[PDB]
Amino acid sequence: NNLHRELAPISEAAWKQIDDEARDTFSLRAAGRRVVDVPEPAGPTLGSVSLGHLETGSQTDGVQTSVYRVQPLVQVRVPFTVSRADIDDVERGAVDLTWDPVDDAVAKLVDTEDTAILHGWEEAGITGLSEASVHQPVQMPAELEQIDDAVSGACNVLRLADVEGPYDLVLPQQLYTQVSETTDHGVPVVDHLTQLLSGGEVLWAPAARCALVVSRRGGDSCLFLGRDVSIGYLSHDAQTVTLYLEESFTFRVHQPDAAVALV
Amino acid sequence: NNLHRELAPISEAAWKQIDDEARDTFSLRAAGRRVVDVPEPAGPTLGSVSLGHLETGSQTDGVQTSVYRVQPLVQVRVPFTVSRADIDDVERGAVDLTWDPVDDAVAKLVDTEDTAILHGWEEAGITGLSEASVHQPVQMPAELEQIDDAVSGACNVLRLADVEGPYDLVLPQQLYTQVSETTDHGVPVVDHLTQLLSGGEVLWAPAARCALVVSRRGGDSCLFLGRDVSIGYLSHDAQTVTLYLEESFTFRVHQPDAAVALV
Amino acid sequence: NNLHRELAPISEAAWKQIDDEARDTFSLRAAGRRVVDVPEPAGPTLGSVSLGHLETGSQTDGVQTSVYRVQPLVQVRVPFTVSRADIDDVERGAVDLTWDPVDDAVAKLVDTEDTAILHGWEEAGITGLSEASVHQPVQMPAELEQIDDAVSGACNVLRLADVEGPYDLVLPQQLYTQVSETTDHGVPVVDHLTQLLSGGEVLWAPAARCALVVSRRGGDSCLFLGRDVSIGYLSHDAQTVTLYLEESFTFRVHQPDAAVALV
Repeated sequence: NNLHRELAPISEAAWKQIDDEARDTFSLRAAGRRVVDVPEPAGPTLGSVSLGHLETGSQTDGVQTSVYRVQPLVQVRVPFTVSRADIDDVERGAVDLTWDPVDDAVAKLVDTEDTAILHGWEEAGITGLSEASVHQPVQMPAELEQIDDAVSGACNVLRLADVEGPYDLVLPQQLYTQVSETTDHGVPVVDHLTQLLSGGEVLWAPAARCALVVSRRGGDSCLFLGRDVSIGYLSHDAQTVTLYLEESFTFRVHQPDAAVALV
Repeated sequence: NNLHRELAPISEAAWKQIDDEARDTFSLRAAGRRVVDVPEPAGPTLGSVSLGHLETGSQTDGVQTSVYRVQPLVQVRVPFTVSRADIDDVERGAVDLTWDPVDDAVAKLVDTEDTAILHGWEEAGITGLSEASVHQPVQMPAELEQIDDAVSGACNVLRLADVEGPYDLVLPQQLYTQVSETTDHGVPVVDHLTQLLSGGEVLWAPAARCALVVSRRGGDSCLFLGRDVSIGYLSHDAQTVTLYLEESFTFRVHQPDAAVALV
Repeated sequence: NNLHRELAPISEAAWKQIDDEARDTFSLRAAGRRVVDVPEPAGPTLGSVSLGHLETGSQTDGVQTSVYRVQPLVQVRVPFTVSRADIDDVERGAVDLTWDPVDDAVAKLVDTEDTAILHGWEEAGITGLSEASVHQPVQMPAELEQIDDAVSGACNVLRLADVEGPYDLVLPQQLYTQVSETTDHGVPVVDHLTQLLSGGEVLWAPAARCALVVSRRGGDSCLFLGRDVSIGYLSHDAQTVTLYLEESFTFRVHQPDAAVALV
């Protein structure tokens, strides 16, 4: 493979613990991955995803020159380092062992993935839900005792646009803490918002830094990925091993009417 | 298929004659197709061909953002029209029948294909041999009694660059007529040029409008095509049928040292 | 093996492309390898080739002390470096990929091999054809319009020495360019030389820097090699891999009458 893990000085048992540490944390942290449908990964050789056609400028001499449009995939590699003594301890069955570097790498990777999915990157050509939306942003009240007003406004905007199915709400953890100081510790406000969302859930996204409402009916956007996050190898030292988390992905919004930003 | 030929008012026998008229003429006229190697066609869904990677501008937060590079394919559609009475005559076994419109369409399509392959298009992103070459152009003498000097100069330039195998010469038909008025009707000059080319042939390309020398060792450039030239259907009239010649292709020069332009 | 390729971070597909790049270029560049017969390689453990005996100085006490003579083999290692991203691209089927470092390493290795075979090294004990010859050098004319005179002189020298079979001519590429500016682009002079060589060919050797004529009858000299040129491994970096081209060889001229130098 291109992730030469056989050439790494890490034992098989420690490989299992590294991979498991990488999986659980990624599933927990991933928020935008749960609001955008993701087709099964193509594999390394995907390269790009084919969009529609496009007439060139000059179709002269009675010929046609429809040029194809393609969106190339981006690859995100996050290197991290693990000590050789820590990896060695897993064979003597050390119990107090921890994998903080893997968690840090997962946090970095998921942060950049979610920022691109929810908002956009504009450097790889990816445009997120919060930027492709055609609806005007729903201004949120400053008090936070009336966020239900903004949620209802977004729900009304989607309803009068033929958006169907449960509306999901994505917020930041900062707004989470700000809501835990409202009335009965934000239990009543959150309950009211859960009713307004037409059966949808409220998702707290640590990686997100913007609020938006997205329909969960599916088919409005897709996440095309060639390689799920994977642990590779770069080099090793006398007392250190260097790995990386590798993932190739790209986000395409087909129907920009299903998402409205709250800001 | 996407070339709905079953919905066309042309008979099966006339389909054979149209297709054969399209094939022979294209094989004759195609010149750049014989100097650039062509892999077997991918089919409609190719979309694009994957090139190497490319580091983005800002790789911040200790992450990598290697963006893929892809060259999208171009599609060339050349519509043409054939009379219903002509198509009808093929069942009564008319002998004086002719297919001039198909030849005209083939000429138009091959002209644009060869101009892109040999020189370039710059609108679909395709760069031809004559433009990707790094060698300085070999100035041709005005007399044409010394074109052997320019050919020898190009042969020397390729030889001292480790270019190997027979060197092919591509000229225009205008230079053909200009050479038929030199000494013994250009039989001696052409013979001398055939020796200088290290066993290669001299190709007269009606579609070409520039002179160049290209090595035939292979592997220096490739022609990626999804759909070979094919006859489709658009509509029919009370006494007319409209078809088109469709071909999706793209040219990539890997080693620009194997071609030198003479101008 | 001693070329630990299993410990290299290069993929199997990229191994094939590296090896093929190393083979083709070496076969093209190798010139002295085509004029000196080469027995099938002994393998690593050859060490040396056994020559005849040699009486020591003092054979006292009515004893004999015939000491053996052996020529030890030399080993030529040429390291080169390849980027990890380039090797990685071969799995995504990148088409614009190139292997310039392998070509540079092959050129360096073949240059030193051919200089030793044709002329000599004098540091590994190897003596080449151009230095073991007993015939006086055939002075070449400065005009190059009379190189046929020197070739005929060498042919006469070999003929009156019982040298048999086709005489091959090895020249430098500098003389090649100098000959392409003589009469009809050196086509006539080269043709005349081809006749003088008694059916032998004219070989242009980029690695060679001296002119000589060698009989191709065979058996006059041999090239003893233990390991054909092979790609090994030294180390790898976070974004780089270091390999080398390894070849152990030695040249012995048995009959110095079959080669004459032109200088």
